[PDB]
Amino acid sequence: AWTPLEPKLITRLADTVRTKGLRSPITMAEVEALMSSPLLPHDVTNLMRVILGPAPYALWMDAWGVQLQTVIAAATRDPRHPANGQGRGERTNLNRLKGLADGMVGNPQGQAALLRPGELVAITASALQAFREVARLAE
Amino acid sequence: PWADIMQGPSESFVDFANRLIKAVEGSDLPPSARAPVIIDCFRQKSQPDIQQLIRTAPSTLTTPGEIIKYVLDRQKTA
Amino acid sequence: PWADIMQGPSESFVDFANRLIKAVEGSDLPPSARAPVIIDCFRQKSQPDIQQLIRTAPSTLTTPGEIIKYVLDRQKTA
Amino acid sequence: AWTPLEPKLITRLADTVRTKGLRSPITMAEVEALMSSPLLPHDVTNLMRVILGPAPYALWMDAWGVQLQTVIAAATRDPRHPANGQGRGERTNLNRLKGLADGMVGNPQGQAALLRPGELVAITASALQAFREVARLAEPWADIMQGPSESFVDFANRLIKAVEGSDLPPSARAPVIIDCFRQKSQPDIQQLIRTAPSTLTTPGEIIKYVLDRQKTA
Amino acid sequence: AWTPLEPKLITRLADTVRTKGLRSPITMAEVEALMSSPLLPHDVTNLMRVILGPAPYALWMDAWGVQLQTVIAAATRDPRHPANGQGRGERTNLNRLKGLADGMVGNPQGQAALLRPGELVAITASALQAFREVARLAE
Amino acid sequence: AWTPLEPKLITRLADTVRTKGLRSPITMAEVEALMSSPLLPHDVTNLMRVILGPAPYALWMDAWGVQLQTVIAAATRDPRHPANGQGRGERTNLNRLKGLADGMVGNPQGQAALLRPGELVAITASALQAFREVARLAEPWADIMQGPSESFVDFANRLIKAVEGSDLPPSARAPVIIDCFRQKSQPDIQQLIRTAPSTLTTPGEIIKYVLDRQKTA
Amino acid sequence: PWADIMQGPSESFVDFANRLIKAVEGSDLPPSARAPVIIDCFRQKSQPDIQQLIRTAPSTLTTPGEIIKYVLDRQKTA
Amino acid sequence: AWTPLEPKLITRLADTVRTKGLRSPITMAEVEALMSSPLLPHDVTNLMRVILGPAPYALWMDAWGVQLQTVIAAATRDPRHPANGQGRGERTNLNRLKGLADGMVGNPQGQAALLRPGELVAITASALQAFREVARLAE
Amino acid sequence: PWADIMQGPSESFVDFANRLIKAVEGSDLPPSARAPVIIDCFRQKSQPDIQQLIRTAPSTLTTPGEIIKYVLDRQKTA
Amino acid sequence: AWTPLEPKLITRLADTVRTKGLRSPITMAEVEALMSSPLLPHDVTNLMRVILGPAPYALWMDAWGVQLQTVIAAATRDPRHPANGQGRGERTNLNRLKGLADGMVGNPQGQAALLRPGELVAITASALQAFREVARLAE
Repeated sequence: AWTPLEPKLITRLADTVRTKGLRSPITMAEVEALMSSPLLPHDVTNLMRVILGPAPYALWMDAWGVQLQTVIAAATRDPRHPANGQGRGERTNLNRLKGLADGMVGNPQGQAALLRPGELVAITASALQAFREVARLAE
Repeated sequence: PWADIMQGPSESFVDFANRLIKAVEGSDLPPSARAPVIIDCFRQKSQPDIQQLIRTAPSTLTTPGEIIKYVLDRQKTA
Repeated sequence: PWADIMQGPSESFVDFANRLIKAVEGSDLPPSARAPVIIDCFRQKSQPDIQQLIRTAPSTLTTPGEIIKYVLDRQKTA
Repeated sequence: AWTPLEPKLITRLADTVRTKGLRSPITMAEVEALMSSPLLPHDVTNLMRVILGPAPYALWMDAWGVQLQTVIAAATRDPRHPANGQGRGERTNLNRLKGLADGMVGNPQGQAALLRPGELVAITASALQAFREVARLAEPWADIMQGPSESFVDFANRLIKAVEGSDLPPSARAPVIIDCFRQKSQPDIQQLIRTAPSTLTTPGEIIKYVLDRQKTA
Repeated sequence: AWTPLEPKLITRLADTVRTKGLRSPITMAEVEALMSSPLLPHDVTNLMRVILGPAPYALWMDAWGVQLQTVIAAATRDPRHPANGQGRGERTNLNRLKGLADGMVGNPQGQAALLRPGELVAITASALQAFREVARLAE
Repeated sequence: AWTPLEPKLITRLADTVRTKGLRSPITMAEVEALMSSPLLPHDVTNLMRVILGPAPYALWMDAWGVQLQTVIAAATRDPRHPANGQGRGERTNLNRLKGLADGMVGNPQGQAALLRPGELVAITASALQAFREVARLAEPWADIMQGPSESFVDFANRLIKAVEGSDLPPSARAPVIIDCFRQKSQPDIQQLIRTAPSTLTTPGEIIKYVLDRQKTA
Repeated sequence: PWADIMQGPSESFVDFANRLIKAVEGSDLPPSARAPVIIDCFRQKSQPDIQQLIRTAPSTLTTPGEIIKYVLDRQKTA
Repeated sequence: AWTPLEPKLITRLADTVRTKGLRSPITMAEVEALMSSPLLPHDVTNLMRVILGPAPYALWMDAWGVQLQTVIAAATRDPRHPANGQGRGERTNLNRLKGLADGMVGNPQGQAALLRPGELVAITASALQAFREVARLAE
Repeated sequence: PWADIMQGPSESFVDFANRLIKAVEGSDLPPSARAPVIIDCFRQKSQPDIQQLIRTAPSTLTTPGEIIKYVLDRQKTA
Repeated sequence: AWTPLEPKLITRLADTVRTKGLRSPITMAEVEALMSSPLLPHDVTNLMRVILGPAPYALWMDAWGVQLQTVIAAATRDPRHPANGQGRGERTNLNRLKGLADGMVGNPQGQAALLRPGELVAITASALQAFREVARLAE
């Protein structure tokens, strides 16, 4: 069952990003805090939509896609990925990682249903690395 | 109005990009016409130093995020 | 001292690169830290004409040899 | 059956050659137009007599003879020439090409009777090449500088004109035009081309770059 | 059989380009008029040699080459090009499009012999787009 | 068994590069001399480390890598490379060419053990081409004029030097040198070349003619 | 009159050749006597610079067209 | 196997040519000395590039070509040339003499592989005669 | 003495040729060595105008009579 | 039987050539006079040796050879030459015309023996034309 993040925590994090900036160690610590439980693509996408401005959000979408593509290359380079399965029918496509696959587009409940925990942690680590890249790039 | 947005002589590029993307996405354009308009406004606005910086791009930039990343990399620190 | 090396107003770029690479390789840095330091010293030293020449590089230069080749190609003949 | 070319077209072509000259691309296009159907030696000879002056006509007769001789050497080097035949009795002599053979001297009807279509097209191509040679001969790139007040498109036009209308091989024009853009074209544009973050490997690309980043004045 | 364009029409078009410029709608209409029948590379090349100055002609050669290269990329991306054939032996090289192939260099008759109608219309559309680019660039 | 190059020869070559430069024909001849026997990656790497400065050494490492990559592309394009073998297990990776493979890093003896003679000659030719590129890069023909007081042999020397040490293709140097003799080389020699009863089709012939008929002064 | 035609001090050579060939072909000479007369008039008229240029011809010129080509090649550009 | 000439001898010969000139009997003796073993086209070409200035080098290239052409005329006038063979497949073209043939351009090892000793001695004698001509011509 | 014969500054060429052929044929040379000597004396004597006239001969002159004919044809009338 | 020309007439003709020159109509008339009877190659050769200087004599030898070669070309182009015969064994070689054939070298008696009257008149006309050429060339 999907539970959304508190809008109070999200508002506090957005104001933190607004006053301290993207690169301060306190901001990265707060992001790591709100990045503790494995989030669904819907959660991370809406979170970055709210806390980041338009141009940093575009940059972050780009960087997140690139990092997820590196993850999928490593996944096709190793059939023992915690997102993959043993047979070929469990291979994870980027539509399933970005939340674009069938039964997931716009629906967080179905998303949480079909996604694997390894998928969730890989998406989360990818999003964190992308946030780091964009923060280092913006300023 | 998006078509009246210019990058000021003293304004940074991320502020200009934020303002432009805001005004373009919060307008009456169809959703499928925002990215090309944002790109072509980056190219024709964004005072001639950044205009020439985008023009002389050895790679082809086909997304506002890629243009923003390229300009932020190769911008004249000042 | 490598961190005190500047490209003189009248000095050519190959002499500056020779002096800098000499002082960086004949110093107390680890072997795995010489190339990034040489690159970042090319970018911040090497008086602002060459600084802007390296900044506006449509390609990403990730090696001192590549930076030297690029600068030697596009340098202002004078 | 032989049909003469219209004297109206010939008069228009003669006035074109008179005003534009021998080497203009419009003149060469007009000549190619009036050189569309395979002409008999009589037709081409009278055409060049009318459109060309006396001295260019002498030069053209010389060049046409030389080109026809090269054609006849290639013909004796290959018995499968569209002007030749399979047996030795169809070998084509220069008297038959220049219209000097028996039954052809001064008579265009007999000419059209005995001549082959391959003969006609070979004569026509030879005459066209001879016209090109004489035009290039009848009327210096390394002395061209961009004046202090001259714009860059005028300088580029003048330089490309003088380089393409010269004695260089076709495969040596682009590098020469580039290296002349770089060393001529007074030091402001020289430094503008030198500090090009991209590598420009074509005169068109150099022209586009310079027109973009030029100092508006 | 190859028939050349009238030098009278070409002279009128050249004077139109000389007085009105490259970008006027009347000039583009006149070019579209003289671009009605599919032209051989020889025809378009001589036409642009006559109507355009030296520097616009260089620019136009560049642009025409680029557009023809895009066409050849689309052709290798689809074996059903009206310039291509079904087998691999009918694949169209840029030497055949620019008129540089064997049996075509300098000879318009042989050109008209070996060229396809799809080849002709593709060359013509490419030349028109290149003219538009150069006209937008010159002024 | 690996034998090192003499440090005496290397010291002499280093001083040659120091005094004559990288591009002199004597320096290239000396490099060809010390590039006679097929060298191991260790040998060539240390040789270029000693004879070249830091920045030319960086440039040379870049160029050597690029040329070796072209070689490996040709090798994967032909399974009959003298460095390759017949089966897929003998395919040569760039780690084996640059000396980075297993059992070779820092050890010249093991290097000489595992390397093939075809590998050695390919590495050597690649290094020579890279040296040529860097030498041409480390150190304008269309701006050369014959001074009012300068002799003609000095002008010809300067012009041929600047034309051959430039970015032109090899097949475009002679026509450019001729056409620069004709348009530069102040109008007395210009008219002397123009009024040549014979056709001069080579820079040497033009130089001989001008030296014969020049105005002694 | 063909025998009164001289190349003026300022006249070019192609104009002189045109005028001379016109006056010789539009005259009372037989057809078989025009080429030798045109050649010998090129040699004796055509002011002494071109006279010496034709005289010192390493090849033998036996046609008005060949003489015109040779002179146009080796003429003093001025 | 190809062995290059010593750059020390070449430097000494270059300084000899620089001080004594091209025509002194000591210079011709030194050239005959360094012209003792049959040289490959690469060797003689680089030697003349180093010891001669630019204009004498152009003159020498011309003269060497002319002398090699005379040699090839004598070779087609006699099938028993030490450079030729008995059959027609061993006839020696100027591309093989000037080092321009296939497998020889820029590569001295392949040059030494395919060349005949008669070819080498003919090239060497031709180069010596060309040097004599240019020396007699320069001063 | 044949090897001391020079063409004077004011002397014509036929007189010089007569004098030279006389002195060469009335000397101690073998009969098979007179023609080459006469040719090589025409080339090196015969003051530099005629020297250059013989040098720039598009054809190869291999006989004293042919050289005399060529020089008489293309000589500078004065 | 061979009879030599009078040295008195030859001396008078030589002085005529010395005072009037080679091209005067009186000189050509005198030469035509002494060219009346068909002369043997010996006679014409000695006559031109005496009346002409060294350089005109060289020119005349050249021109005489060329004209005799034209005559021999016309002779091989027509087997009915008054110098030729009907069979192939009477074909006249240039050694027989110039007096170089066997039994003729230096001997005027044998010359007069073996030569034909057509041969004599052809040699004489050739020598006259050569004299005209050289006279037109000398001045």
